[PDB]
Amino acid sequence: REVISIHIGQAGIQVGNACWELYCLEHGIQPDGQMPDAFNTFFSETGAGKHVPRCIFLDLEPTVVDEVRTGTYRQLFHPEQLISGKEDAANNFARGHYTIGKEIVDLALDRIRKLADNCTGLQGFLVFNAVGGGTGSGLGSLLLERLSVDYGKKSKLGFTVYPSPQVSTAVVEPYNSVLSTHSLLEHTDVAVMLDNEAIYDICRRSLDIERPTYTNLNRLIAQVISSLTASLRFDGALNVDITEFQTNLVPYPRIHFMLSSYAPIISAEKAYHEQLSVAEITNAAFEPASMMVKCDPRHGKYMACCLMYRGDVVPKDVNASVATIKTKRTIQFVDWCPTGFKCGINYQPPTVVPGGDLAKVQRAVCMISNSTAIGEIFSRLDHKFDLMYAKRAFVHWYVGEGMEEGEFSEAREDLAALEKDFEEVGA
Amino acid sequence: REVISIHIGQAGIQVGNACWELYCLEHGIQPDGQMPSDKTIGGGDDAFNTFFSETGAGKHVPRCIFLDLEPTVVDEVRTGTYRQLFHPEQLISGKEDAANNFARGHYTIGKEIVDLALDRIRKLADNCTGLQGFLVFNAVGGGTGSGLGSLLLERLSVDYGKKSKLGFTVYPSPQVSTAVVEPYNSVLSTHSLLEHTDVAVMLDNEAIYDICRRSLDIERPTYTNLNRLIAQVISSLTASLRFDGALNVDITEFQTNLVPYPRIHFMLSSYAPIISAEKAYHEQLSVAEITNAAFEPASMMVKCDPRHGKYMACCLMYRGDVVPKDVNASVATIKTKRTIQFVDWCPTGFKCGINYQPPTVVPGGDLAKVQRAVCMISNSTAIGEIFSRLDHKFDLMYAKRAFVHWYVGEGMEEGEFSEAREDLAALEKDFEEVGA
Amino acid sequence: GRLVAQVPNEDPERLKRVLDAKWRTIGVDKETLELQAQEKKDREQAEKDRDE
Amino acid sequence: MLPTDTMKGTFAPGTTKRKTVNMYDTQSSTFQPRPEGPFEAEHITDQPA
Amino acid sequence: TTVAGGKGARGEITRRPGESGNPYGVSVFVDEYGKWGSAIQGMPLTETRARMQTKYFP
Amino acid sequence: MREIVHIQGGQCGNQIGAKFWEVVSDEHGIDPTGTYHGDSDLQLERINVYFNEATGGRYVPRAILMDLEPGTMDSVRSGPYGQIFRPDNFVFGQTGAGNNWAKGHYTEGAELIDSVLDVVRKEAESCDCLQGFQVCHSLGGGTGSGMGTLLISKIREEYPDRMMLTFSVVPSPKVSDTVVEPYNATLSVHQLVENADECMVLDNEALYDICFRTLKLTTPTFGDLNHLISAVMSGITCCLRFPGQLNADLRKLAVNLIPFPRLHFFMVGFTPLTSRGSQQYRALTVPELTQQMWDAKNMMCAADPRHGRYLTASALFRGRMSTKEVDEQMLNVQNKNSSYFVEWIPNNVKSSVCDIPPKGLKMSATFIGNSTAIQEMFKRVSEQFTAMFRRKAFLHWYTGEGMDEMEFTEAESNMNDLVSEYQQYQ
Amino acid sequence: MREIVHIQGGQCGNQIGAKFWEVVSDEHGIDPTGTYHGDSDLQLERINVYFNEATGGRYVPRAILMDLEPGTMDSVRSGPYGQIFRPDNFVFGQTGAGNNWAKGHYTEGAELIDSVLDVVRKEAESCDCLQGFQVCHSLGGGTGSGMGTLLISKIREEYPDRMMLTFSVVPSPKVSDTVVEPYNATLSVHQLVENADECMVLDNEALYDICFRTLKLTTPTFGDLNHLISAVMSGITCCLRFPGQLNADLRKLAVNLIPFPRLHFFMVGFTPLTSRGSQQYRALTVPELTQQMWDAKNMMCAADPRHGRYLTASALFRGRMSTKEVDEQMLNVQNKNSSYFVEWIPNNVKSSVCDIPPKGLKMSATFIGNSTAIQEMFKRVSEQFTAMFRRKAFLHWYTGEGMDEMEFTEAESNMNDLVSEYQQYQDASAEEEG
Ligand SMILES: Nc1nc2c(ncn2[C@@H]2O[C@H](COP(=O)(O)OP(=O)(O)OP(=O)(O)O)[C@@H](O)[C@H]2O)c(=O)[nH]1
Ligand SMILES: Nc1nc2c(ncn2[C@@H]2O[C@H](COP(=O)(O)OP(=O)(O)OP(=O)(O)O)[C@@H](O)[C@H]2O)c(=O)[nH]1
Ligand SMILES: Nc1nc2c(ncn2[C@@H]2O[C@H](COP(=O)(O)OP(=O)(O)O)[C@@H](O)[C@H]2O)c(=O)[nH]1
Ligand SMILES: Nc1nc2c(ncn2[C@@H]2O[C@H](COP(=O)(O)OP(=O)(O)O)[C@@H](O)[C@H]2O)c(=O)[nH]1
Ligand SMILES: [Mg+2]
Ligand SMILES: [Mg+2]
Repeated sequence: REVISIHIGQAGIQVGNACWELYCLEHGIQPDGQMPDAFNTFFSETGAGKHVPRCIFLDLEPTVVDEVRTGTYRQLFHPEQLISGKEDAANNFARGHYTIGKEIVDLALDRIRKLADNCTGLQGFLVFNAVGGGTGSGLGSLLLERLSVDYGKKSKLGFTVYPSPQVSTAVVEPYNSVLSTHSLLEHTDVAVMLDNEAIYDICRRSLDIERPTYTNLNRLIAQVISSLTASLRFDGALNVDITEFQTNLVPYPRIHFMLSSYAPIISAEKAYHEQLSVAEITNAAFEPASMMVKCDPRHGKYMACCLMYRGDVVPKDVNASVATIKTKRTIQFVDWCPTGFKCGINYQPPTVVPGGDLAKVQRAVCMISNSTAIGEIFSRLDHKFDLMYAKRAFVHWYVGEGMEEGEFSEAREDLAALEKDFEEVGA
Repeated sequence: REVISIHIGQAGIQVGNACWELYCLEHGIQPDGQMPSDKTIGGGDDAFNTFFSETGAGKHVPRCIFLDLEPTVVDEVRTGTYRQLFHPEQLISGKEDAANNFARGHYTIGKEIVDLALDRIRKLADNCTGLQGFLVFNAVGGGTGSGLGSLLLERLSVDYGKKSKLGFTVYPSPQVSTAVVEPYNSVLSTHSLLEHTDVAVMLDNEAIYDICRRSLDIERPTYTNLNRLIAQVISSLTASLRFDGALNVDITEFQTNLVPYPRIHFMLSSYAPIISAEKAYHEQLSVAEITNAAFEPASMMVKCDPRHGKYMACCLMYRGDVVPKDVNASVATIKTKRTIQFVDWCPTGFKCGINYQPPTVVPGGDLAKVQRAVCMISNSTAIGEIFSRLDHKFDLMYAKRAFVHWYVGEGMEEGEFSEAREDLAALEKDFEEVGA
Repeated sequence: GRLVAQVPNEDPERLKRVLDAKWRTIGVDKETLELQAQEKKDREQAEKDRDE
Repeated sequence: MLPTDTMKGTFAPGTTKRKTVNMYDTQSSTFQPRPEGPFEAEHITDQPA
Repeated sequence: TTVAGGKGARGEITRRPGESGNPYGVSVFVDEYGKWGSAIQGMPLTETRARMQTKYFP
Repeated sequence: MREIVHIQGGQCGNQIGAKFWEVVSDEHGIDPTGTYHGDSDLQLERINVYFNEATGGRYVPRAILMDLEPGTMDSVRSGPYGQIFRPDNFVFGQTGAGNNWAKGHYTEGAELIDSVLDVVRKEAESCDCLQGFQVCHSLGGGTGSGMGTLLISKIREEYPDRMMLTFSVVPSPKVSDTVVEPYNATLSVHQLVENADECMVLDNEALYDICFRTLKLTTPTFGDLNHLISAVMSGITCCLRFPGQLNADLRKLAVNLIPFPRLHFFMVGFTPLTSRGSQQYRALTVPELTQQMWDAKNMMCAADPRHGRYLTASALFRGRMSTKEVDEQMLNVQNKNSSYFVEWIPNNVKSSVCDIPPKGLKMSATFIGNSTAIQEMFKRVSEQFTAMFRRKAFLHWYTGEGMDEMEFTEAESNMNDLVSEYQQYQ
Repeated sequence: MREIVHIQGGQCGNQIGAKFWEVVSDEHGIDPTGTYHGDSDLQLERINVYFNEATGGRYVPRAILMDLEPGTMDSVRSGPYGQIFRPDNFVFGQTGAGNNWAKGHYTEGAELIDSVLDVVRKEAESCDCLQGFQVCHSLGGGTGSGMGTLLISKIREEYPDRMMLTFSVVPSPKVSDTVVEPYNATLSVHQLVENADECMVLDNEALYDICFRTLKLTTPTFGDLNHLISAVMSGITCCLRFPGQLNADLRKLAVNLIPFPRLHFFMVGFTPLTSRGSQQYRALTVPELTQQMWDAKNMMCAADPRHGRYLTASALFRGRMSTKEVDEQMLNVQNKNSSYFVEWIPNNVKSSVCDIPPKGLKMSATFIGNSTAIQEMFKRVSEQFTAMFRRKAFLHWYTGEGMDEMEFTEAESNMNDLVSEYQQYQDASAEEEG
């Protein structure tokens, strides 16, 4: 029941830094690599009294990779895991896809094969990358293409990060987003959307942190991934595997873009006065103010909904809460899907980390849905891309790296076809 | 059984501050949130289910929200004695106030604060299971209470509708006041108050001042005593839901037995005995004299004279050592008295409610421990007199168009003033017609 | 469970904590909450100390 | 009368790794019945006693 | 003896495992748990918090 | 053997039934824990009518508790003899009617009557041979008047040939609790006249007067009135539960009190009723009981029989007595004030004797008299109804539930016809 | 002699089988470690129907377990009475269907059902007079519904004359766990209507309602529901294992309950089921057993028989009774409620008596109702199916593995003709022929 995670770019490996710290603290593995069988899906019993994470951290720039190498977890990671190039893609999809990407792609794929060889019950892959940059967008695209042609139907979960609409950190990022989504549409099995301003709002509102850094965002992402993979790791009353998500959450092969939500996100003090139970945190997992992508599901229809429960949770109260939600009319399900809910319960309560902001919570919910607000997200990105492409701005860089303007167009009509598909499905 | 109280406006916040202190003292909850360690579980507990929910371990959060546009009073609450009692997200606070302007708080500022209050109320009601009905506290003289209070009433009626909404407002006093533009606020709030509030009870400050000066012989009273008296009335009218009685009356009975017409819901209020710690010992308190004491205009909480009107309906609250025989005798003696006349329509014009728990006392207050008390809530046509009195002086200052430029600038027009004018005139005519 | 099974079907701790319905409805770890609160207070103390 | 009072049965560990080690290894933990152990009461020296 | 009528003072029927006044304790049957004001009748609340997972009920 | 099923509606119905079951359980000698601890074998031979043997001397009452609020059931289980009722028999609404005939007759009764009907059907088929049904409720409240009348309709349409008693408390103008008393009372009476087999009229004004003059009590709470009502209810059914020299069941009393099917409204009285201070200064003789039984001030209704004619009457006696004095006293009281009895019905008085008196007594009686003065209260209520309805006062709280103005007009017309025929037979 | 084999499929089937084997092991007096330590000789005479004697009073259950993921088998082993099951009877794969009927019916079932057939055939030939097969599984999951139905088809193809019971839980709308429940359920029913000898429809709606209303339990977990199902199965099998005044084997019930071969869907209930705080108030007599037996709220399907007619009925009785009282209660219930019984069959009710009650009781009852109101569930599932199937929803998970739309159309058509046949037999004219 092993799963290997690939981290592409700076953001991917920072998310991995949070995730692996959480994993090591959760299974009792010390940073040196020794415990003082649930660990089998992330760690491997190597030699005697040693565990090595099943992960490859790949980036084209050394700064962050050897910062990870020099940190506390020197011994935990095998030295051959942390792949590092010599020069950066420099926010250039074409550069990281044709120029520097080709050189480092072969080494990563051979390492992936060795991890897969040990993996006897490999459930699937799950990726981390940010499409705004060059390495996470350019090299990630080629890596997914060759990983798919190597395996074909193996599950590759996408925990990607699209640029946020109003706030962003670059100028050339719409081009990278479009040229990466053209392949993320057809090569990713399940994609989980993750926006930055939404997590900023979540931290400002719920965790009342007025000055949040990327560390809190990565910690929340790690909490989501842990609550998602606890069914693989720890036993519950009613667990679900990776194939469950594809089977019960993907109505059509071209529609895999999942909104993420988690509850309860609470501080230590506000945990004193809120009656923390199962029903109201399920209610809090459906409001747009507690979603990880700034989109309004009120504008769309739910094709399906998934629910992950952890802690002291029984089927009775989750069934009651699902019935209560189905009786509500604030959110509406699509007509062709009359049973758009799927529940899952795990015994293991969520863990806490020293220095973290989340309180010790005895029951938590991780929500993964599928609505059509992603449709307006795509069009909102497309309008900004088309504004830039009308004057042929920054195109000369990509043309110089080796690609031509035909890719830009074909990606534009690919997005247009996707918009039409999402509009037709919601009817 | 649950009831959640929303307090809108600075006056609403102070009234809620008195009410929740009285509630915590009445159920034995310490100001820090948890009941004392020496408490022993037994019969009589769990009564706080309709006001406090149990969270975490040993913590009771009130089923309430304070909402205001100016943060001074909310911050004083957040810093005062009951710091740990209220959930921080419950006390909604704005960034700028409406500044005695119905238009500003109804169209400019209230639009961005109404959504948060409704979002909190939705989850508060979802926590509840046997919600009886809402009740709102506000002062129509001010801006936040009147301006966006109408918006909250609008959206509460839209969201639920059939659930009860008790509107215990604070109208400006006829001769004494604190502001200038309060007639516009009162008229524009009343226009939206007719078709949304199921039952309304008038609260005037001058009447409570007279009650305190005359009966409680406090010659320098502040708002604290007025709020304490309002809280005592609220507790006396919610104790039937809370504690067991020989014959108890619910919040749903008020509409059935006091509202003869859908547009006529304006209830006068009285309370007795309002006695200090010195007069209480000397005079023997019995139901006859306290019932007779809830009938003179000098013991009413709104500056009006029911002698000029006709008692359409009456409701009687009893707490303490009350047996039905003597209350039946008292109501018979009232019915046979001719200094007050009942309307032709309601020959059985009384509804009595008896509860066992006597009213509680609060340290720092003025009333002493009493064996029995009566809370009076009746309906008459003197409300048609106070509304006409407010009519005359609203028209008087609207004739020359004073302060109107403020409302025009906020985004209103002159049409809404006229439609509120006509609605108030129609309500006046209905009040004089029903009494015929 | 569907994939893994570590805790048995009648764990005394699990059965005790699930049978007490109050714990399922509400449950806290007050000491740890106080520890987190003091950790937060120490972090703003250290931040303003660096500024000083 | 909690139902756990009448709960009878012998329990076994759930899923685990393959043993990969035999009992003949010195590092392999084994159950040694002897020495006899803490007998209770007096004159319980010999077994038919 | 006079019997108080109407509603208020939640009794042996309204009381449920999950509400805002009921104590801790392991209960298998609702009606057995529905009578704690008659069974306990005088223990301090701190003791009920102390005896966390224990029967101490009819 | 012959079985009686108890039905309670509303707050007043629940309290009256609680006191009634207390006194009945006392009569048959079962303890508040539900176990038999009597002495004589006579107490054990006729307990099937009101109790079902569960296990080891455990007997549960044959009653249904039904209303729309938790607190009444909580109080029923809080008081003494609250642990003898079977929890399954507490059929139970959740929202409340609250002094609204329409709410308890069309909206709230609709989804609750199915469970009440299921429970009463289960409990009726539990025993072999039903004798009749028994109902205690109010004509002024919401969940007692409307829901009770709808239950009456359903159970009459379900079990047509069985008997039925109705002990209904009617509001009095002197003691008025709610505002909507006439609106509920008129429609409840409209249903009752066309569906109920026979009705016993009760009101709190008469009971307060009785506890004032006769019992001489300072604080006559609802406990004393409920005690009087429970004593009357036990007295009516005494012959079925114990042997006697001349027995009389429900049907035997009904046939001797109802010459016309629409005249089934009786005014009731109980005897003896004397204060404890004056308890030793009196003798226990049949004339001393029949002088108080026929007294107008001893009756439990606000309708003076001296303003009308005793159309029929019935008396049920308890205790080892002489039938000679019973017959002589009835004949003498019939002959003396011959102006108060109707002309075309000779021998207006029906009598029955049981030899088992209630606990603490050796001589007791119960009066059920069909008089034509019972329409005085109907006129007194109809005049208030006409005064209020005449320009649609409080109407919106009834029309908005689906009701129409015709329900008021038809109810008024039928009540007027009832009082007209009652005055005609005078 | 008479032999019954138990087959468990999927997670739900495995848990139900665990509870059933626990209660049966308790009933027959064997300890959790597998040896006999009972008291009476009645516990030895008829244990061959469920156990094989190995060595020194060791009796191994005659069961075959099934799944596709190790968690269920490990949970079965680790629980109490987990050391009685033979490790060779754990025919098993380790990939997982994943809530997919097609995966458990064509891709994964095709290679594992051969090992299942080996195990079950070695078992079925390990006995002298096989009475019938007994299968418990789900219709919402993938490894229990699809692979279970394929095993049912294969067994019916190999052994045609033997009996076959199916305790199958069906999805219901008030509690819907997964999304593809109608797709699995429709095709599973399409298979059962042609392969299964008789079916007993279960669902968690009625189990939860029974626990909430009748038992009044605070927290009705799956343990209580599995216990109820296990008690139902034990009361079904009781006649074979213990002497009585009137015996009724599974074949006798099938021939007394099935008037036409496609009408083999039964609704079941158990009696008595009362709260511990309320067991003091109630009388304990045979009429109390029968009255709660016939109650609609005691039934274990979300289908009220009041909405239809009783075609036939059966009641299973345990404990020493008088046949007079049973017969008169049946006659009374059959004659009073005259409109709820079909007319072209007089004496719709079959009865039998056993002398041994279940643990903790002295008398009990089990009711089987072949009603025409069961097609309410089939319509209630078919509406969701035809709403979802209208625009090919989730279809690529089935057509992308070998299936075509024609299978879905055939399943829908078969379900529709089944409900139409039930409806016509409900309102069939009483006294005519053509
Ligand atoms: N959520 C989240 N997003 C991040 C984080 N770090 C970087 N990003 C996103 O990544 C985008 C730019 O890519 P980077 O991750 O900084 O680096 P890169 O993808 O390797 O691209 P290069 O700079 O060319 O190497 C920014 O627009 C951010 O939105 C992070 O820690 N958390
Ligand atoms: N009875 C009573 N009335 C009060 C109290 N405090 C304020 N008021 C009334 O409130 C009115 C003015 O409104 P404020 O309470 O000051 O504040 P507001 O209602 O939010 O209106 P703005 O100040 O314009 O935002 C005055 O005319 C008073 O009559 C109080 O403690 N008791
Ligand atoms: N005798 C008697 N009368 C009662 C009792 N409880 C209430 N009442 C009378 O019933 C009337 C109110 O009925 P109500 O409780 O509203 O009926 P409900 O709404 O159907 O429950 C009042 O006039 C009371 O005088 C009681 O216990 N005994
Ligand atoms: N009665 C009962 N139902 C169960 C149990 N376990 C699971 N279920 C139900 O079965 C459905 C899921 O079936 P699943 O376990 O996936 O079947 P499988 O894939 O064949 O193992 C859910 O709707 C549950 O409600 C159980 O132990 N008892
Ligand atoms: Mg970078
Ligand atoms: Mg203000």
